[PDB]
Amino acid sequence: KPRGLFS
Amino acid sequence: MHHHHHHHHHHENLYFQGVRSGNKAAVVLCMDVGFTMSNSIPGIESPFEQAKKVITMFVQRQVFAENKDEIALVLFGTDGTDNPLSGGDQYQNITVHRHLMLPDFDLLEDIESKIQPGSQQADFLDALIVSMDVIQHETIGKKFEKRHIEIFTDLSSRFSKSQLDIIIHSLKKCDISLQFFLPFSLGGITEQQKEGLEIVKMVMISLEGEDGLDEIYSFSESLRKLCVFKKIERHSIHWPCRLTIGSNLSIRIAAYKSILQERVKKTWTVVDAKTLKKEDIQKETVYCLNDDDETEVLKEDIIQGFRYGSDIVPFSKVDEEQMKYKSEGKCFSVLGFCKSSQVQRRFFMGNQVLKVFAARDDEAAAVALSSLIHALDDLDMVAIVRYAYDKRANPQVGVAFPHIKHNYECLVYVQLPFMEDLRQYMFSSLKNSKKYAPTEAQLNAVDALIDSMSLAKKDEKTDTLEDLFPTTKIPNPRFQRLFQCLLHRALHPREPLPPIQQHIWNMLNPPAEVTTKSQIPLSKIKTLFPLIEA
Amino acid sequence: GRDSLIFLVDASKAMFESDELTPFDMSIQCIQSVYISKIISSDRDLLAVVFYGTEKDKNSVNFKNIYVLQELDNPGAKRILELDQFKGQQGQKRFQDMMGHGSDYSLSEVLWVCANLFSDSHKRIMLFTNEDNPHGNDSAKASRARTKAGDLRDTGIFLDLMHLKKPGGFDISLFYRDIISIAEDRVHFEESSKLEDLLRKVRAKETRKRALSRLKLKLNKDIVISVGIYNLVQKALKPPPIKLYRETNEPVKTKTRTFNTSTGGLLLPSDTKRSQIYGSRQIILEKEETEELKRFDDPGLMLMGFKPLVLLKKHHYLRPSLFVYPEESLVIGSSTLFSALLIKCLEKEVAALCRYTPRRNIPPYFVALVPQEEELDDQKIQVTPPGFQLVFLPFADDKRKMPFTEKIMATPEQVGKMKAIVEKLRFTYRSDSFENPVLQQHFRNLEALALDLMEPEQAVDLTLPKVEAMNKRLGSLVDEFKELVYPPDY
DNA sequence: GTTTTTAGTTTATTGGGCGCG
DNA sequence: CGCGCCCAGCTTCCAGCTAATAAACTAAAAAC
Repeated sequence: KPRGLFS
Repeated sequence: MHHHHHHHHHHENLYFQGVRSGNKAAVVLCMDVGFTMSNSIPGIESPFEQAKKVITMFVQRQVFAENKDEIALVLFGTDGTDNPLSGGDQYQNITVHRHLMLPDFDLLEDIESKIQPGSQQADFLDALIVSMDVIQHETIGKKFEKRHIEIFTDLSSRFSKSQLDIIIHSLKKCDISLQFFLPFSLGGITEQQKEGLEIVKMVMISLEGEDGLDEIYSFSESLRKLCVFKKIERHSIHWPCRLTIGSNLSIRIAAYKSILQERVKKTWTVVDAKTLKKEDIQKETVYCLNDDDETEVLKEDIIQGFRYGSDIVPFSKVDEEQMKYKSEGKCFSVLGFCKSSQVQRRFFMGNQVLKVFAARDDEAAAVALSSLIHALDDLDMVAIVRYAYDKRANPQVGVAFPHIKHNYECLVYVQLPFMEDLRQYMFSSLKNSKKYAPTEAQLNAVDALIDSMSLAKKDEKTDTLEDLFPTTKIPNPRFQRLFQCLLHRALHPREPLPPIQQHIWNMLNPPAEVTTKSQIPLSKIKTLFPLIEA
Repeated sequence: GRDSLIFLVDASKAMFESDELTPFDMSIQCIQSVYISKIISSDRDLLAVVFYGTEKDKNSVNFKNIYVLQELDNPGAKRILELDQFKGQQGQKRFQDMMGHGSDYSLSEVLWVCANLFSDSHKRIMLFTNEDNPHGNDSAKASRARTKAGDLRDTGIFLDLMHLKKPGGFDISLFYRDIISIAEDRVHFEESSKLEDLLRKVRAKETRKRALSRLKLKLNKDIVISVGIYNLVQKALKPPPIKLYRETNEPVKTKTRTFNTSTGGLLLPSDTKRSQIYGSRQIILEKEETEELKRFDDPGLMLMGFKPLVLLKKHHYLRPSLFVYPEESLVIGSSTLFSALLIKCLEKEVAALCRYTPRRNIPPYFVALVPQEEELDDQKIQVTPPGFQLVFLPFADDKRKMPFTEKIMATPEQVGKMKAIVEKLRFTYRSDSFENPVLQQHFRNLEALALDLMEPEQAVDLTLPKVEAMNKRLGSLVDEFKELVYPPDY
C-alpha cells in the first residue's frame, strides 16, 4: 500500500 | 479491498483504540540544498527547485489532511551548521530547519521564501544520521505509530561508507522506514552518481529486501502524484451481527459501509467581522403567539404537541418515550428470497451501501455465507431482509444481493422503500404521443451522436470493455477547490480568491477525442431538432 | 393553494351486493385510506364525503336523496372515525339504518350539490359506482346530467369515475363517456374488483406531480432542452414536534435572531464573517466568498457522453435516484429530442453520463441517466413511467476500502442444500408490501390521544420474519445444512 | 407572499464487565 | 431477567487524549 510521502 | 498488511483493528470501535486510536506518524524530510542541486540542464528545472516543489506539495497536503502526523526538516549542503550532533570536524553543513511539530503555514512560508540554495556540499549519509537523531530524540515524548525519513538528493557529492552498518542497524531497531527521491528514474548520470546509487540500492535492499528498489523515486513522478489534495479516506466501523434464516439457522456476520456521501468535518464558524471571534456571536430563539400584536411566551409555558391533520395533539416527550415504537435491537433477519428482476434499482433507498462478510476468522460462518451467496447467484435471486443498526435505530426493509469477485465474496445490502415513501405520480406516455414522435432522420442523428460520444472501447482481446471516462476514480472537486482557496487565503490574505485550477476542470471533462468526434453529429442534431424558449 | 377532493359514493342496491367486499365497503375503506395517507404526509388538501341514492338528504338546497356526510375540510381523527362506522357488514347495516339506500336519484342534482361544496387551485370529484347507465330509463335525467357534467368541465372541475365491478362488466361507452373529464394526448383504467386496485387508481388520480427542479439538459452550449426532475421516492419521516402554549394548546411562532454578546444589538449578515482554522492560522472569508468557492458550471445537466449500462455497478448506489421527464412548457421541441434519446439509449443499452448541478453555487456530481420504458399492469395503472432514471455516481472520496479476508468457498453439496432452502422461502416481492413500523405506531398513538380513547392501537410489524411459518416450511433442511457446515463443537 | 424539501449541520453515543433491586 | 454505573488502552504519577455513526436539527433554495 502507498507508503511515506505518498501515504 | 485493502492489502493483507492492513490489520482489522483499524475497523473496530474501542475506547481510544482501533478506529479511535491516533494513527500519528513522524516524518523527517531530509533535503539536499548543496551547490550541485542548483546546477541544471537547459530544458529541465534544477533538482533543488524540483525537490522544493515536492516538499511543498507534501506539506500542503498534510496541512489540510485530518492526520496529526508530525514533520521535521533537515537541510544539507548549507553554508552554516546547526544540528544536535555538531562537532568541530563532524556533521558539518547540516541544518535542522524544523523540529518534529505539526505542519503549519509558517513552515510553508519558509519553504517558499526563507529557504535558499547552499554554496557547500554535505555527506548524505551524515544527513541521514542527523535525521535519525531527530526521530530518536523526539519520538520518546509522544506516541507515533510510524516513523519515516524521506531523502531528496542528486547523489552528486562524495560520502563516507564507514557508517553504513550503524545506519542500517538503527533504522531496523527503531523501525524507521526509508524513501529516496532523485532527479532521475530508477527504471547520463556522473560516475559519483553511479557510486551513490549503488549504495542507496544496497541500503534499500538491506532494509526492505527485493521490494526496496520500489522505494526509489524521481522528483518528476513524485510531483505527478502529489499535485492533488488528499482524497478523503475513513475506516468503516465493523458491524457485528447474525444473519438469521428463521429462528434455528444463524450466520455470524460482520458488515461495513462501502459507499457514503463523504464530507469534510471542519466547516465555517460564523465570527464577528471586527474581533474575528466566535464568543462575540449569540443566537436567541424567541416564542410568540399566532394571534396579532406578537405576544411573547416564556419557556416555562410551552409544551410539546403534534398535528394529526386539523387536530392539534399535546404529547410530552415523556409520554412519547413510552408509547414510542421500540425495536428488539440489532438484527439482519431474512424475510424471504425473490427473483432479482422483482427488485428494481430505481427503488434503492438510504444514504449507505453495506458489504456483509462472515465474522472475522470464522471459517464455519464463511462457508455458510458462501453457500448463500452462490445459491442466490446461481438462482438469479436476492434476499429481502429486516435491518436494524441497533436498539435505537429505526428498522429497515432492504435487499441483500450476491457479490462474487476475485479474492472476495460478500452480500451487498441496500435499503428498500416502505409503502409510505412511494409516489408513483402517473406520467404522460411519450410512445403513444402522436405529436412528439421523432422522424427517421432525427433518430439516425441521435444514433450517430451516441456512437461518436461513446465513453467505452471494445476489442481489448479479453472480451472486456475499457471505460474511457471512469468517474468513480475522480476525487470530489469541492474539497480540492475548498483547500486551494483556504491555502490561497492563508498565504495571501489581501488577494481575492483564485480561479478553479485547470487540472480540476481537465479531470471533470471527457477525453478530448470524445468532444472532437461529436462536433459533426451535434451540428446535424441542431438542424434536425428545432429548439426555442417559450 | 389548497386542492379539493370530493368523494361521491353510490348508495344503490347493487353497491351492497358481493369472500369479496361489497363495492360500497370497498369505497368506504378506500376513502379512509386516502384520509389516513393525507394525514401521514401532512397534506393540506380539503376532503369531502357525499352519498346519493340514500332515503335521507343532508344538502343545503334540500335536493332529494343526496347526503353530504362531510363538507370540504382538512381531514382529522373524528372524520376518520366517522367513516369507520360504515366499514364491513356491521357498518353496512349502520349506514342503511342511518340514511337508507336504493332510493331514486338524479345525477344532475348530485353534481350541483358537489359543485356547491367547492363554492362554499384544483377542484376534483371522484365518483364510486358499479352502475353504468343509471338514467337509461329517464332520458330527461340523462340529458340534464350531461349538461351539468359539461358545465363542471367548462368551470374547471375534474370529474373522475372510479367504476366498480358489475355482472357482465362495466361499460363506459353506455354512460359516463360523456361525463368524465379527459386531459387528452384507450388510456382508461379497468374496472376495480379488489380494494388494492381501487386504492392505487384513486391515489394515482388524487396526487399531482411536483417537480423538484426544472433544469436545462445541455447536449452542448447551443443545444439545450428543458427537463423536470422528480423524486418518485420520498423518505417517510415522523412529523417534527410543534411548540404549544400550555394554557390554550395554541401553536407558537418561533423567531431565531443573532446579536452581539457585548452590545446586545441585532447582527446583519454584513456584520459577520466566516472562519476556519488550519495549521496554526485563522483563515477568514466573506459569506459571499464561501458561496463563490462552491460554484462550478451553472445549474443543469451537462452531457458528457454515453456509457453502456453494463459498466454501471448496482453496488455503486450513493443516494436515491431521481426521475427525468421533458418540460415542453419551457423549451419547445424538448419532448421530440428527449423521445429520440430515450428510444436510442434503450436500443443500444447505453446511459447518458452527465455533470449535474441542482442549484446555483453547488459543486457538480456525475450522474447516469438510465433509459426507462413505460409499463402498465393488468388494471392499466402506470407501474413504470417513461423517461430517464437519474442515477447518482460516487466520487473516489465516497468509496470506502474494505478490510482483508481470505476467500473461503462452499462445496457443491453445501450450495445445493442452500439452493433447496432458498427455493423453500421463495416469495413475490412488491415495493408496496411493507409499512414503516415507527410511522404507523406514531399515528396510532396520535389517534388514541385526539379521540380520547385512552387505548393506543398496536401496529403489526410486517418487517418481522414469519419465524414459525418459515421453520415449518424448511423442516429438516436447517439441521441438514448445519451438519454439513457447522462443527459438533462451537 | 406561501409551503415543500434538501443541503448542510450539530450532537450524543459508542463495549462489556459488574453490582443491585 | 432488565435497568444503571463505572472502567476501559495509551504516554519515561495521571490526566487528557480519539473518531465513526445515526438521529435530530437549522436554514435556505426553489417550486408554487
